[PDB]
Amino acid sequence: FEYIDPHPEDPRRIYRIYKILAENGLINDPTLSGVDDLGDLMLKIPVR
Amino acid sequence: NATLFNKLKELQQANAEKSKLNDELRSKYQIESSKAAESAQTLKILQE
Repeated sequence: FEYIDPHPEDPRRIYRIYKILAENGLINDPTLSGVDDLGDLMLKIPVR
Repeated sequence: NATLFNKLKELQQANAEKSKLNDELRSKYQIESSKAAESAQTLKILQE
């Protein structure tokens, strides 16, 4: 159970970056979800 | 001393089951996210 020290390359990273943006009104998605109605300053691009 | 030891033991037991719980949520998360991705691809060709 190394759960105190997990891997540095981590899925958790992306969310925190995305999170800090909506703390400044740049993203109007409340649940921190990558959906279309983000806001006015930016524009989500789909990822395939 | 016995109080300290039993709190350690119950915490240990919780810690032991937590990992497998995480793994199960991960498994079923993959199961659903597969169908999420393919449905996204269907909506993509519809956009096209």
